[PDB]
Amino acid sequence: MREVISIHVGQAGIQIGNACWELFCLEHGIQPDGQMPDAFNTFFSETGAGKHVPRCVFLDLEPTVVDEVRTGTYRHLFHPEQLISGKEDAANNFARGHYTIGKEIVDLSLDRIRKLADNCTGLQGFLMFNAVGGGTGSGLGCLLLERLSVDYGKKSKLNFCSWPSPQVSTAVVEPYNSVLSTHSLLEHTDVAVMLDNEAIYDICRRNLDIERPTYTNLNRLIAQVISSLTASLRFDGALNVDVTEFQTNLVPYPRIHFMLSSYAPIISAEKAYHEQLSVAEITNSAFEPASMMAKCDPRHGKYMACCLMYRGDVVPKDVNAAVATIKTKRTIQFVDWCPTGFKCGINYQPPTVVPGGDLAKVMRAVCMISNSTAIAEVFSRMDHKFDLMYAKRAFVHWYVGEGMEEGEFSEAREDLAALEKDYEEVGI
Amino acid sequence: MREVISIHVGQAGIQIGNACWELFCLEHGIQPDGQMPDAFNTFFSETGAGKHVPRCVFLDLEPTVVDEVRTGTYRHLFHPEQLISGKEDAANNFARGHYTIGKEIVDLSLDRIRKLADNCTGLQGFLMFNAVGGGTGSGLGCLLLERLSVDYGKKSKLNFCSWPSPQVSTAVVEPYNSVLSTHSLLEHTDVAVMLDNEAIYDICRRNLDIERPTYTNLNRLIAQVISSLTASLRFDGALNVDVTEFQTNLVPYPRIHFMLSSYAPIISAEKAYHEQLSVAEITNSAFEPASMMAKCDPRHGKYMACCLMYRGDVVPKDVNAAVATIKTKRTIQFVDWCPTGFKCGINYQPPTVVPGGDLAKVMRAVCMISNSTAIAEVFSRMDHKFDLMYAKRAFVHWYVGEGMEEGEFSEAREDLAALEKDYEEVGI
Amino acid sequence: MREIVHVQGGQCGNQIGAKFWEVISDEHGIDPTGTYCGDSDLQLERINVFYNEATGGRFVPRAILMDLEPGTMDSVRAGPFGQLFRPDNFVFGQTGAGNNWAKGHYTEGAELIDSVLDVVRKEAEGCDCLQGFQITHSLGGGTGSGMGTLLISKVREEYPDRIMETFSVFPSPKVSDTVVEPYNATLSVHQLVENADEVQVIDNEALYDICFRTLKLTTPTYGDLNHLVSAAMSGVTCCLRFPGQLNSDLRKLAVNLIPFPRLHFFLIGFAPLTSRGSQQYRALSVPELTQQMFDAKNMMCASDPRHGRYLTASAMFRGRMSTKEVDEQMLNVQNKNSSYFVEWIPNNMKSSVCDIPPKGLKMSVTFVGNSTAIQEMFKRVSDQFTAMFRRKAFLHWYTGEGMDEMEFTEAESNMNDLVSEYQQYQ
Amino acid sequence: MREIVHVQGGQCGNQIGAKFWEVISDEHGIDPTGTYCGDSDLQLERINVFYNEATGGRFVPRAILMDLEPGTMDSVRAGPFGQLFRPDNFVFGQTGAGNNWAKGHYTEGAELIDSVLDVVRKEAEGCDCLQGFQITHSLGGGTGSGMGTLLISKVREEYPDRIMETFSVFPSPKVSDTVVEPYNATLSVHQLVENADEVQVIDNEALYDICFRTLKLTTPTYGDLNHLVSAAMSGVTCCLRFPGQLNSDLRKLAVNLIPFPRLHFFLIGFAPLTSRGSQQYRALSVPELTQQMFDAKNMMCASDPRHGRYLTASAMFRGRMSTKEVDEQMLNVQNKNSSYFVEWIPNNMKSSVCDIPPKGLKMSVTFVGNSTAIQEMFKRVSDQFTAMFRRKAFLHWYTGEGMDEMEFTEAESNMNDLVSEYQQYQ
Amino acid sequence: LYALRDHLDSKLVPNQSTDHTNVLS
Ligand SMILES: Nc1nc2c(ncn2[C@@H]2O[C@H](COP(=O)(O)OP(=O)(O)OP(=O)(O)O)[C@@H](O)[C@H]2O)c(=O)[nH]1
Ligand SMILES: Nc1nc2c(ncn2[C@@H]2O[C@H](COP(=O)(O)OP(=O)(O)OP(=O)(O)O)[C@@H](O)[C@H]2O)c(=O)[nH]1
Ligand SMILES: Nc1nc2c(ncn2[C@@H]2O[C@H](COP(=O)(O)OP(=O)(O)O)[C@@H](O)[C@H]2O)c(=O)[nH]1
Ligand SMILES: Nc1nc2c(ncn2[C@@H]2O[C@H](COP(=O)(O)OP(=O)(O)O)[C@@H](O)[C@H]2O)c(=O)[nH]1
Ligand SMILES: [Mg+2]
Ligand SMILES: [Mg+2]
Repeated sequence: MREVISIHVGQAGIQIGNACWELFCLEHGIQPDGQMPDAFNTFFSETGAGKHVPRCVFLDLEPTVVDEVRTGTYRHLFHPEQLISGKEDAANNFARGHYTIGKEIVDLSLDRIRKLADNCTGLQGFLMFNAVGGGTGSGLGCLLLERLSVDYGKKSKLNFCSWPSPQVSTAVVEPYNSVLSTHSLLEHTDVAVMLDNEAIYDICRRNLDIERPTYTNLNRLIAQVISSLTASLRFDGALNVDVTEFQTNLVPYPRIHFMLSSYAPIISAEKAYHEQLSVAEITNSAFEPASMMAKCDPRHGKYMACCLMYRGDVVPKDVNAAVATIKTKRTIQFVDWCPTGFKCGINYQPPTVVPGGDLAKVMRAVCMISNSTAIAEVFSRMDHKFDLMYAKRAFVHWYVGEGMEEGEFSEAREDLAALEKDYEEVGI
Repeated sequence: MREVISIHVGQAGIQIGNACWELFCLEHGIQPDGQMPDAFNTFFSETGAGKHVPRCVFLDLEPTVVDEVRTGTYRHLFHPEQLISGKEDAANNFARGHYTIGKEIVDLSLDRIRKLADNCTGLQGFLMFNAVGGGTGSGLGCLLLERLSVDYGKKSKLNFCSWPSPQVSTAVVEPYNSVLSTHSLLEHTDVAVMLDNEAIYDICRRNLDIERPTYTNLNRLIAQVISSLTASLRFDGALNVDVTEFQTNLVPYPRIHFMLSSYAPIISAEKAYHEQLSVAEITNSAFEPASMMAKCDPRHGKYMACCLMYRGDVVPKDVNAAVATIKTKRTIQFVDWCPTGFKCGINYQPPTVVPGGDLAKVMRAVCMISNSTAIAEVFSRMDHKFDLMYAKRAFVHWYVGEGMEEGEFSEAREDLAALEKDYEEVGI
Repeated sequence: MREIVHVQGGQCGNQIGAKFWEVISDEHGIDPTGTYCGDSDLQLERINVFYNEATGGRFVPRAILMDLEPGTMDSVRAGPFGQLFRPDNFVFGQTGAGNNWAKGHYTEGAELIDSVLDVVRKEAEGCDCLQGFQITHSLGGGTGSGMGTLLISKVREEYPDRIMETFSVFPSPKVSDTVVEPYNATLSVHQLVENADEVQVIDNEALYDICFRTLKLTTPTYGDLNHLVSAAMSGVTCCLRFPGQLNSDLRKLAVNLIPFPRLHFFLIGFAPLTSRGSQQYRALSVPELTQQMFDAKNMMCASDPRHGRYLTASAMFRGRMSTKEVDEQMLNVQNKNSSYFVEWIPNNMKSSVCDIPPKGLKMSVTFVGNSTAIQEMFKRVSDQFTAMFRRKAFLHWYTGEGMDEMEFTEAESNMNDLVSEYQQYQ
Repeated sequence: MREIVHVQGGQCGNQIGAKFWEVISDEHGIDPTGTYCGDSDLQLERINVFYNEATGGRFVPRAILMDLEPGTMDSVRAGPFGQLFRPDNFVFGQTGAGNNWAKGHYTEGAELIDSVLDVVRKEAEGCDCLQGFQITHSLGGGTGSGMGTLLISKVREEYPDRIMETFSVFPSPKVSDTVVEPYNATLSVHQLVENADEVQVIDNEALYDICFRTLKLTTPTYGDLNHLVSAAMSGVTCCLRFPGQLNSDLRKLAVNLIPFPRLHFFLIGFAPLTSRGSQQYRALSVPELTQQMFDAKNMMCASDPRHGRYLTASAMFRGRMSTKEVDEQMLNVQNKNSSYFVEWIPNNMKSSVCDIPPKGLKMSVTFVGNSTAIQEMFKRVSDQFTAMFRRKAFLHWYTGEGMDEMEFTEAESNMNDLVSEYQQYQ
Repeated sequence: LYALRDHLDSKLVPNQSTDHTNVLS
């Protein structure tokens, strides 16, 4: 009667997937076989005799990431029929992940999620998980989103996409993939969150005093954000902010639905010994201009509407005190046509930490999702990264060679330019 | 509640704070882990179930001492982000510490003292321990006063400066650093005292009767005089005055904020045996011209304002009797425009003794801060040493090519010289 | 006899009214299992005002839990005194009005308004002659301010002559959640002024001022926060359920507090309120209680009384106390604060005495005041409103559900007219 | 009845009320736990003068202990008998005005003054008609001399017709702490001379002078100096609460000691003050105690009265006495010491015998003498001011925070006309 | 259901629920 269907498409979509489900499994107390030794009904079903199957679907046209979890440790945790392994990769092509080999796999995906949707009536939304800088994570995610808009047109879609970073790239045609994707992403996503990779990297530096890890805590840090956002659905709370209100509470216009995110505290055992973690400073560190997961300096950006989920032993009274000091301090500018812009949702359950992980046990934590006009500078350096690649038609030869028509890139550039001028007229 | 934050610029400043914080650990009875087995709230915050962390920041550019604090026994006493270290030395350059290799570390230390200050309301001020002749202690010292004064414009500052000493200097270019430091020290600090090294060296040579101590033996004396100065903020006393009263009782003009200091008694185990340390005895000894901590004879000067802190089993009558006998004495000369030049604060809790140090257990003690016109010759010899060095460009070429133009040297000349004319016009 | 039917709506309302039944049941002597203990006829002679006999010897409250989020009454069931309500008075919600006045009033405002009106009639005509309708709700929430307001419309159009009142909380001046506050408040205040006999105003952080200064509390809770609003909620009707030297009625208050039919907003206070440092050395006497109704720090509403004049004030005393220095204590506070009272009404203050003190105490009073201090809150939500219309934001997801631009404009033509008739009377 | 509302300002004021309330509570037979013991009618016959009933049988002092630093009344509360006061009457400052007149009076203390004004009229208006206000403070520090006379200034306007009883502790000549002594003292005394009906001058080393020379105290602390003045407050207000052969009150002193309104500064002696070596050797009668009263060695003002003429004199006799010898024993001191009295007032006297003494003693006296001996104290705080002021001493804080050069010049004009008037009457 | 946000710091009467100096004698 109350659930959310999660879709994880793309190579980074699977890796952010199994980090989220390893966190949710130990959070619910359920096991990698499915059974414990009514909060589970928002992310899992019943598999008959007391077992539980996740409400997920994994999608990737290239098989070595799908069979990796089919052979790994969560073999019989997942139902083995939504682990939709394809045949061959899209190879950093939006065009190949949307036109050539997508049509033979979205028939299997929409038929599976049709059965996933009808297991309970009262579905709340979708959890898209993809990387937009690549080919099959962006292309097949866009193809699957378009079918979701025309079939389930009244349901929210919560996109969690890994937007490419200003420096850390590890591809070439990210300006070609991200500019082409974000037009059809704009009118088909109800609510979306940006995640630039190197923003997690620098907060791993200053907050976690680790020099260089691998992708495993790239994904565990994000998975704690997903856990805290949907903990209002899952666990009982003092003031619950569900998805069906969070969609309609932060989004001021039908087109500005791209938001940043931050999480505090992300603190190791090095310095959990040294400072108290109370709301009067966790909110300050969450609003600290180098702590978000997008690397979008909001000092020249301009805040519009913010969402805070306090999880743990949190009273609303020191929440009100801590948000009042945010309002009174000058370094955070809220827009002149929105004086109050704040959410205070309270959950009783403190956040859980993965065993053997780099996080530390904290009493309380705030999850931030905020809409700001700062994000115009994120998409404007995509404009500068793309306009001189397209200036004399680099890499377009095989984008059109599969059967795509020249000139749709330029009207997509009209859509990005329409998005930049929209962000300017919002802040003015 | 109320708190005061210490900042430690320079190797000399951090080693002064090293004996300071081990002394405060004894005073409040906390172990070097911070956990006790509410008078400590002005120096220590809270952490977890019983830990306390000092409100101090250890700021150098050299890592050989800051990392050595982290490696040593007092590791987890300090929060690891409060000890900020740089990359390479200023190397006795006011140019390096203020312009070139300072810009990457002032912004980091400003963040740490920001997060250390907003934890509670009721701050009195800052206690900056620094030297003068060193490149880091003058360079980062200048920029830290420049940034803290413009945003914390109503909060007091306590620049405890280790000024260069007359006979020994153990540096070559240190008269250059001293005149440049006072170019910006006058307009940015609220209370500053001079603690010359060989004045303290003379103190421990004929009071301790030890002839080859080390740096730690002097830093214990500076720790004792800071602890006796701020004991009113911590322990209850019959007559208690603290940082606000210093800023309004000892600096009658806005530009005279240079004071001396002394202590009484400074006695060893054998010298505690053979006298009772009466209040009148420890006031005459503190007022001895050889007992001052700046090689600054008040015999050929006039006292301007005076302040004494009696600590221990002091009674309010003989504080008046010792002051009365000082008034009757002709050797101590006052100033004509201040008939009532005496301030004091009495406290009950006696100064503790470090087990294995060099002090002795005393029933009572006297701290001293006294403003007088006797610092005129202290800075007039810094004038004379700077004259024959700045005749024909001694070491000027590496200050002028590495960050400042030629002319800041001349500007520092009339800034210190106008302090000499200020000292002359007050007495006459 | 005469029975008040209680409607309880919103997440804020279902926690406020839960503490209301937690404080009325234990002062009337009813255990959470439904039985009685207390061996007093005063607690039993009028128990039908709020309860109903279940032919099992237990009393089931005449309360209607109603909400579109299914977790709020889930916590009511799990909480203490959570086995009093009949499950048949419960009406649930699954789609959820998500902090949204528009979808809580029309879209899911239809399939539940037929059922919550079914449950209210067979709790209404099942008695002999009902009396009134108390409604606890919020003007800051979506389903507490939209879905409960459609219930206000449907109750009156069936029952046009019975009294009814709303103990409604309001959006916050200083620290505000549920960012469409003026949208939810002002689209509801039109229906409050034309379709409600009394509306009593509660501010959340004005209650924070109660626990900070007059209570010396470090970290209180919603249990206490709803407890000090349920003390005055008890006090407005305890004189109905109990005898007294000068008894009183909700309609007794109504006739001689509301001057003119469109202004009926009230300023609710409660006395005494003590700390550990305010209970031992404090005299509990009526001249000591006189200053606590007329204390801005002892006020549950943000409106500062010193920035206005009381049109008509009233007090509901309880306890073993003489009725006269009710009234010369109300006379000298009128004479010293003559400039704090309106001049063209002689003897503004109303007095009434109930002969049952609050349980565990010796004396209390519940203050109700029609005052021209209330325009402070009515103008800050007014110009917080006007900043959300000169650039059209946050309401396109109202127009998508039917709430087009027409009704928003006269929602302000009646709101500034409401405060203009307020200020033209001073 | 007649009631005194007590206000304590500064660290000196809170400590001097942390000894006066003890010596007046055991005079009333009150435990630290507020319960009476002593089975006497006379102690409870006037207890409403300094206490208020708490509807529990326990009596709370009508005091307001107040300054800008929390360490002063935390030590009062932790100390014995300091629990009797309300935390409601305690008002807290956290930043503190440190030895500063200007920011005590204008910037910092005015932030706190609107809340301590609330608690002073609650103790004032709570009775039918007050006798007066008793404010004890010192003229040396910042919060007790700067904002201490701010509340002296403002209670003049709302309550003009009632008496203004003040104790002030003036700066010490030879050994003075708190370096800015005359800037605090002279800038306070002008507000203290047109807003206070009578002021009593207490000096610190004159309290010491009684300790070393007449009490023979080897170890006097602040508590030993505090008893000497606490006996002075107890005697001057004894006849309000306790009967006698001849009544006396605060206005009784005022109309007989002030002939001209600009001069109301009083000397205080207290008798008997015995060194305990000779306590068992000293006879206790009126003709031996009157010359202990009229004595320079028993003066808690450090002015020799032999350097001036008594303008008017009075004596609050106390104890089981003979009320003939109440008055020819001061007839003797007038017709022998003829030069020590003014000439154009014949019969300079007022005896005021009060029947009940302090406990144990059969005789006691507080002495109020309006004399030109205080000329030496006003001149001495004048030239200590002007020697500093001629060279701009310690002043840039005072000017920078809401004052200017002009205000200090009339501070010395109404300081200097006090000396000029006393030479007119010399 | 972990009713900590309703955890009473008050009692049946309204109020609330239950949570040096060297004196110079
Ligand atoms: N969050 C997260 N992002 C990743 C990870 N690995 C790669 N990325 C980002 O994803 C972008 C490219 O997408 P891919 O990870 O290759 O996945 P894809 O979009 O489906 O492309 P394919 O390799 O064809 O499957 C790169 O630019 C990386 O920045 C990861 O482990 N976690
Ligand atoms: N009293 C005292 N003085 C010290 C101590 N250490 C160094 N000094 C003084 O400092 C001077 C040497 O310069 P430093 O202060 O060490 O230089 P710095 O502040 O570290 O600046 P850099 O050397 O560039 O890093 C000497 O003349 C000493 O008198 C100390 O531990 N105690
Ligand atoms: N006094 C009180 N106020 C509450 C309570 N719960 C929520 N609120 C207030 O109501 C506002 C949110 O309303 P909400 O509960 O979401 O209404 P809903 O949309 O009907 O669920 C917040 O600003 C809170 O200040 C409560 O239990 N007591
Ligand atoms: N009688 C008395 N005088 C005191 C006491 N403490 C300090 N003094 C005197 O008052 C002066 C300090 O005044 P202070 O209490 O600090 O004034 P404040 O700063 O305004 O509170 C000193 O010069 C002392 O001589 C005390 O406990 N009793
Ligand atoms: Mg891949
Ligand atoms: Mg160095």
